[PDB]
Parts: sequence; C-alpha cells; structure tokens
Amino acid sequence: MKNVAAAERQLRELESTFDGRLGFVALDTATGARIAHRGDERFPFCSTSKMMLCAAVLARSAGEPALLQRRIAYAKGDLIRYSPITEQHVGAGMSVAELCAATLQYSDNTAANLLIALLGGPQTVTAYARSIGDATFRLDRREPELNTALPGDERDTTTPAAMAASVHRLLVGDALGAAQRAQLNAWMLGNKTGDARIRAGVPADWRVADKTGTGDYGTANDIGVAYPPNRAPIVFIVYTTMRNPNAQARDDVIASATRIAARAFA
Repeated sequence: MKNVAAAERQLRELESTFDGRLGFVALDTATGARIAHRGDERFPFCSTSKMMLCAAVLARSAGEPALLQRRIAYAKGDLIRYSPITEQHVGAGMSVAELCAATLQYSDNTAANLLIALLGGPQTVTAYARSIGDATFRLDRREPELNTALPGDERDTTTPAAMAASVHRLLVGDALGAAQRAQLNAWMLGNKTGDARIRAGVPADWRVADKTGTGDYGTANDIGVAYPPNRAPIVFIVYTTMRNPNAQARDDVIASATRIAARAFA
C-alpha cells in the first residue's frame, strides 16, 4: 500500500530526531492496512499494561458480575506514588469497578497493585494475555518497579505488533464478551491522562479510547483505538524510549507519529 510505505518513511525520519527508539503500529481494522515501525521489537510497556490488567478483571467478572461491586478496604500502607484516586478514598475503600476506572483514567498505581493482587499476581495478567492469543506480553513486576525501562531488559515488555493485535481483539473484536468490551471501551474513552498524545494527533471528529504510560529512560507510550465517523476503528500503538537515563519523557513524538498515520488513513 503506497500510503503505508510513505508513512513508514516518515516514521523513520521522526525517529532520527531523537536518541531513542520508536515502536509504532496503526491498523485500519476494516482493510487490515498496517503501518509499522520496529513492530517486532520489545519495548517497556509501563502503564499501558493497565489495559491488559483491567481486561483480565473484566473477564473474571463475567464469571461473577457482583465482583465489580466488591469493596476493597485497602490501607494507608498500600499507598504508593502516583495514586491520585486511591489516596483520596483511603479509609472508605473503593469498589473493584472504581479501582479499574482509577487505574485506567488517572493511571493510579496503588489501584493497579490492588487489582494485580485480586487476580493472584502479575503472572495471572500474563496468563490472561496468553488466553487471548498474545504470546509476547509479559508482566513480571508490580508498581512502581515495572517502570524501570532499563536498556535491554525484557521484563515488563511487549512488541508493538503483539499489542496492536491485543487492542484490536479487546476493544473491537471478541476477546471479551459484549458487556465487558463495552465497559473497557467506556473507561478508556474517559481517560484523563492522554490529551497531548494520540488525542492530539487525530482529526477533531474522531473519538479516542486510550491508555498512556510513562516511565524511566524518557519512556512515553500511548495505546488505543480511534473511532472515525462512518468508518471502522483504527488501532494506534505508540511506544517510545530513550538511551539517556536522564531523558525527559515527551508527548510530542507520540502526537507526531499519530498524525503521520492519520494522514495516511485519510
């Protein structure tokens, strides 16, 4: 596809402007048109793993629906940095559904750890990924250590290609039941942390469901689905990481990469 080849050249040019790596897939789900850069390389996924985590919780809830209303009475000792919802409600507890919304929409780290514990540990999230056909994703640690993003470390990584297939199946396809898919979409449509990333690179009439991640080594990621009016959804997977341990994570590379693919796909 000629638009795809041109977009790939532009993504190479974009990567050449910084000392790091860009991992990218955009997939038009109707045609299968697929723009990719470093699609089969591993990247540290950081908080984008919270999407897989919450899909696993939703899957469990299909086998007990009241699970989402279960109150978790967590402790001050559970609280770790970057927990803007759980810190506010400690002493009152939160439901499992509220913890999912907090981890997806505010990237709440304590909420993620409480959900990992509910499921039985990080290995259960990896097992869930395997059950939906993702042989690549691996969740090795909990928050906040999963954000170390060390060069060459394969812990807490996936590939852009694997994550594109998983996002496709979860939000657009049938990996989840219809009610669970709708809830995951509704939560990700309401994300608060992504305004400068994928959301900033698409036309004004496209809706976006996304989950960001930010970590050490200037790591800045965003994954999700855009819903253009009168056309099929488009999956966007953007992973970036830097060689300098002192790098500042950026938003603008993700927005630029998104714009490249948006131009290609219309």
